[PDB]
Amino acid sequence: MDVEDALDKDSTKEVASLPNKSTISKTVSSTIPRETIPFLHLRKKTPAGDWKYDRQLSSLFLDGLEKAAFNGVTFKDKYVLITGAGKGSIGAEVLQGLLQGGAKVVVTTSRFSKQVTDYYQSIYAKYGAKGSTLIVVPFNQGSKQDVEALIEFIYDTEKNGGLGWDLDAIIPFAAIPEQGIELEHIDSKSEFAHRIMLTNILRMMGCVKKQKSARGIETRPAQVILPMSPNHGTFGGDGMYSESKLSLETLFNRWHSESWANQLTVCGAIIGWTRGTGLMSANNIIAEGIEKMGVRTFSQKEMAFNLLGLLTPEVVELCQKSPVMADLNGGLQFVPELKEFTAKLRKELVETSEVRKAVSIETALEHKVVNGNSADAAYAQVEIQPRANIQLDFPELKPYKQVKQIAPAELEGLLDLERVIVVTGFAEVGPWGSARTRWEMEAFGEFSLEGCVEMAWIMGFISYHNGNLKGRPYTGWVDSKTKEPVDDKDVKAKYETSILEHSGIRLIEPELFNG
Amino acid sequence: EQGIELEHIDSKSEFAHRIMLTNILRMMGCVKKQKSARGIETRPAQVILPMSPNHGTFGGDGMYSESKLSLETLFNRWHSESWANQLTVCGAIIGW
Amino acid sequence: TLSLIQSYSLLDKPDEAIEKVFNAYPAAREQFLNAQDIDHFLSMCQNPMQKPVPFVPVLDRRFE
Amino acid sequence: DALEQETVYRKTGVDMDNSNVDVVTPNSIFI
Amino acid sequence: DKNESATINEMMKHLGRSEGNPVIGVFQKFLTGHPKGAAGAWMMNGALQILNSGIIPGNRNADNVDKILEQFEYVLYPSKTLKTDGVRAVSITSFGFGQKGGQAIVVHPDYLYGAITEDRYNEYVAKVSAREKSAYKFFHNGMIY
Amino acid sequence: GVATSFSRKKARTFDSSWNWAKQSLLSLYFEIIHGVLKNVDREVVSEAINIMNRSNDALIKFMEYHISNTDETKGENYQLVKTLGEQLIENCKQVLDVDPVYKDVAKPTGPKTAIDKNGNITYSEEPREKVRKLSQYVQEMALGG
Amino acid sequence: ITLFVLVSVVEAFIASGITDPYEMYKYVHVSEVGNCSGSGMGGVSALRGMFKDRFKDEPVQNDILQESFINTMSAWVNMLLISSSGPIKTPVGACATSVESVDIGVETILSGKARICIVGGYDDFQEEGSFEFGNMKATSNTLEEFEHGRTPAEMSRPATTTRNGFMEAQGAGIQIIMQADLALKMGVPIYGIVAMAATATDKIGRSVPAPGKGILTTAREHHSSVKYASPNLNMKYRKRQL
Amino acid sequence: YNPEKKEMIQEVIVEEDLEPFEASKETAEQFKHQHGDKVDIFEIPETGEYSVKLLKGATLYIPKALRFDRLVAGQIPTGWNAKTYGISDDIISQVDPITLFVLVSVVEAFIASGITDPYEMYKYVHVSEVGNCSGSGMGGVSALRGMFKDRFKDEPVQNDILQESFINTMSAWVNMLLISSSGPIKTPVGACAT
Repeated sequence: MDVEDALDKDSTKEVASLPNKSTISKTVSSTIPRETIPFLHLRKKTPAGDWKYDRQLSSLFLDGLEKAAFNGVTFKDKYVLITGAGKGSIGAEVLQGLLQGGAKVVVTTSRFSKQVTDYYQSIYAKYGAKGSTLIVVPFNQGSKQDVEALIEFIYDTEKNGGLGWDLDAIIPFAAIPEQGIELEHIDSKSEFAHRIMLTNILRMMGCVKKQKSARGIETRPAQVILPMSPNHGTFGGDGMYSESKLSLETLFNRWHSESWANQLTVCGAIIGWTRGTGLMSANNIIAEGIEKMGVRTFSQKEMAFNLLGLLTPEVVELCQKSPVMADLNGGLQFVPELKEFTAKLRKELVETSEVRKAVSIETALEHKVVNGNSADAAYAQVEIQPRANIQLDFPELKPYKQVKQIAPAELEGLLDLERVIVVTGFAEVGPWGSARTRWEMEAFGEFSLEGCVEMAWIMGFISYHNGNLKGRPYTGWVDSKTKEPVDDKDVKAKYETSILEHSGIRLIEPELFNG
Repeated sequence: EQGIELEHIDSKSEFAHRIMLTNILRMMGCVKKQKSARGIETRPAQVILPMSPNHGTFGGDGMYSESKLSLETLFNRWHSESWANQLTVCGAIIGW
Repeated sequence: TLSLIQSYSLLDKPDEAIEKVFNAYPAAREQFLNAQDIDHFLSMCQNPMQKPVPFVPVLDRRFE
Repeated sequence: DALEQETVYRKTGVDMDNSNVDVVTPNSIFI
Repeated sequence: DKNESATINEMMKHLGRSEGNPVIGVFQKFLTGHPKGAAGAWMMNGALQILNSGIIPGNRNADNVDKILEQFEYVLYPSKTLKTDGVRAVSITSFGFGQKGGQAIVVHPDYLYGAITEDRYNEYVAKVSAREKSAYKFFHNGMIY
Repeated sequence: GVATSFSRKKARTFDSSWNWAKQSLLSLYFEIIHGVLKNVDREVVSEAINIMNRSNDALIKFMEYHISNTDETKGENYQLVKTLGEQLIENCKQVLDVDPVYKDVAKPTGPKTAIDKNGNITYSEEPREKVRKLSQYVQEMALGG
Repeated sequence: ITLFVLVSVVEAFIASGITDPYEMYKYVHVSEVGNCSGSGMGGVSALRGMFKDRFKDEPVQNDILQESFINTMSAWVNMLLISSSGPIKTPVGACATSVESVDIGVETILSGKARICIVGGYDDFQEEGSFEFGNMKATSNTLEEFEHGRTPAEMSRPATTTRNGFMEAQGAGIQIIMQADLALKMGVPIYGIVAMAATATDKIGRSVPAPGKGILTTAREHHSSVKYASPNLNMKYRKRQL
Repeated sequence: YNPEKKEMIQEVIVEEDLEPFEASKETAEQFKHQHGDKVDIFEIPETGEYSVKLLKGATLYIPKALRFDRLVAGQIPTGWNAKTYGISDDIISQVDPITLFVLVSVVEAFIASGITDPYEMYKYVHVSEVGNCSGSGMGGVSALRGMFKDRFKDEPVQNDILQESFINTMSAWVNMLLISSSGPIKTPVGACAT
């Protein structure tokens, strides 16, 4: 059967079939046709030393993934380090999953600020399951010292000002873009990125090993999810991207041959096409064209699932026997000369766009000349700019029958109204100005048109003018400094920025308190 | 690099890797620019890459394997970048 | 939003022109003049590129 | 006073977070 | 914050609040700071505006709630603004230096109008309408001049 | 590039899931009431999962009060939120003392590149053929092409 | 500090729809208008006059002492706007001033000594204040907050794990309270009902700024005999008795 | 305080460079941050103390003496001490003597009421029904001398001097030492008619 849901007609009955465990007798491993390679599959090392598709391993993998779609995956008692999980990343979508499964996660950021704090706050407030925790730390992958300190900061006891954890998973996804940098143009940027994308990751795997060997923890390996590329310099202009991503493949051999197999395991994730956000991030336009070669491209959420697939207790067991290479690429291996074919799909879209543009340009001009400025200047409408109608926010008084429903009827003529205290009028002067302005900031966190105007008027940025303004008689708002006319539309653009700096909780300005 | 496993990777390892990959690329970098300058499109220099087949089969070699495997990128970049007329790649898998 | 009076020719049926405006903005029926708009009304009475106003809007210096 | 008002009218006329470019993916570089 | 959470909880426990109806806590100081004197008055202003809107502003600065405060069943700590259908009564509690406890209870104003007649209410409405137009004029007048 | 950014003291922690459960339930509750989120939406599924994950005894008690004390008669929306509510209760009762779960219930979309009459390039993510649930995703991945 | 109050007072009467405060005397006798506003410190900038600026022999106005007084803010209100001869009860409640103010304001009207009362609180921020709040280690240690990577906007974080010290602020809040009966006759807006207002000491302590649980005595009721419902709660009962 | 001899200072300008004096590293740096260009500081190598060359154009305060004209006041008699009534030393040094006035006055009032142990009140009355509506016109005046003046002079002053400046805290100390009430507290200001 194809399992019937209640999704996009009545989501009261697919809220009803969420706890219900679905046991399926025919596994999707047997669904795999012979002579055909699935999109998602594991690979096995041959004695020759190359990575072929393996039927058996992939079967086990997809079965776990089938079970993830139905009953789901728990991440309870899984301690995870993750890097490069910025806003609108695969990292962030993986993070979402980990928290949803109740994992305890350290997230590493570069641009540590208020905006970024609030973002990860938003995520834990939406996805963070019971037993889940999230820690945000500012972090520089580039710095040796930061790596050594961070790993120490995780494993050091709470009593010495640490976390006292022991990691079960490491996702070192952090890296930087290299664009238009061929061999000759390799310089500072390239080497630094490579230091991030190989060396420090090794040192990070280095650091965790020592701290685990110290405490005699031989039986709790952390699973390192290596971001693999299949396109090892097929593209060019990527600088030292390929070199970094290929060098990681050494770990699949060093795991056998060195003494850290009991402290770490390697799970190489060959990542395929993932479409980013829903705008023209330069590559999303050609995605469609690529899928017409029998390729499949992924959403962020889909690729995340695939990577969260690598943390299922089945493939967890595999990592702890053999290195696991995960081909999570929708057959971009099998499209030949991938660079040339890419650029062709750009061309045929640009060409078709340009011709239909240049026709649209001339059919504007060859319509202009015919109609002069009589059917192309009388087509323009009249647009109205809003202006500040500040209301006093007096309480809405309902009709009498819409009051008698609320109070019980027995109350009529029961109370002495000379012994009832009623708030009649209220106001404040505060770091957020008037009661009105404060309320908008308190409740909404952004001023309305009425808000801005009032605040600007209070803060002496605008003042009203009636009479002779440079000869011409003027009525309206005026900038208090420049004596330039101002309209209510512009107030937001001109003043809000200046208002938010010099309003509310802020650094002490000595002018207001006599130096 | 002797007796340097994953955990013991430090200054020595990174510096050697800088020798055994980065600067060689920069060297291939340098020769390309100086040939493109003088408009010499028809006299490529043949780069003899010292290859290892034992990409971390041994261990304790630190960042030896990583360097020697990363060189294999040149076999793909020669096709896909604009330096094919100034250099050629001849990867030498050296035995005992 | 865009205007409801696109051209001034629509005023030639003035009763229906008034109703159209005050149906979209009912608040305007139940609220006194903003002092800003008062002054704007008086400034437009002094607009010289215009046949002078046939009423007395305000008692001031300019009453004469 | 009108002479004054006419006069004064004639003196006016590194991001290691993959937030910008998502280079964990092979496609984001430029391809 | 420990003490104030504790005392409200014990008030709600002793008076037999239905299990699973926490009071919702607004922390105005997060946005306004501590105007030590004027503390309660701003909280007063806030409470009133909450009643006449059915809007509950969350503590946006509350990244993470103290694990200690889990034990207080009958108290709720919002972060984002909660747009409700109505609010009936608001508790205001200020704690002063030198043992200065204070609690104010403020009740939705429409509860008053129940205790009078159709006639006096309809008389009241007409005069409040008369206030509102007159008030609007004077304010915007006094503002711009 | 290689400058130090990490310090111990800048570390923000987030652990108060117990508190977010009630809030996220309460937000959802009123969103249905004002007719922002309807029956048909995928939001009401995804949000439920997060609440079911964060199920403990207190969170049932909270849900039991606010649902059993609605009046169905006042609005069509109030009936709906009760029906959703009662069902949402029953699920959370089972998922208590059960490990929480990563389940993605997002609509599987494909890429569509549209070129209009004037040659403007538009990208939009569009529902595919035959793949409307991650059930049907895994099969598609296995069956190859 | 008074300037804060005056503006706050005017805007409150505007929020009450009372444009001319004399309008009150159409309905109410001069002796029935109270001002129960108060402060925790009051004329802080006047004290800088007295103790410091005099000592430096800088020119300071002779009557700076009268601006130091807490009640005189309320006086300037009555001296410029109100012209009342009604009661004036100016409370000190350093932090809980405004609540105490409301309690008194109510209690003035429940006697009938006033029918309308100006109520609320006010305090200023100055140099010596912040330093002494600093020395009591009560305010948020900004340098420590910068070490924790915090920004100004997020430095006041109530009920937080990482909460450490408050954020000192300046300003004024004013409310106007009336007899419901009078309010309904005047045709003024009604924002809500002041149900209960109370104050509460704590116990024997040896720490002044330590808050206590005293206010629980708003919720005192006896429970040995709670088997059967009390008719005193039933409005049905009370109505019939009237 | 001798009203014929009132300490006051004038802001003056240094015409010619002063002679160096000794001060701690911390102390010296505090001068340097104040005056900047108009002062120099140097490590004296042996001690580790710093020399302070205050330079031409620097700002100084020189004490002087106003001859004031109100020499008489109604004063609590000489030898009055909170010791003699029974108040302990730990309480005296911590607190503005304004409170000491109140405490004695409070005790003696309960004695005049025949209430020896204030707890006796709770035989008849619940904890929530005992109020303290005492008040002042200025309050912790001697604490303010702490805040505005004595701090400025970098004399040693107790950290919590601010709490003794508060008017309501006198009433608090009463409840904090004698009463243990949880009843109301309404502390009025009425400068003269308090």
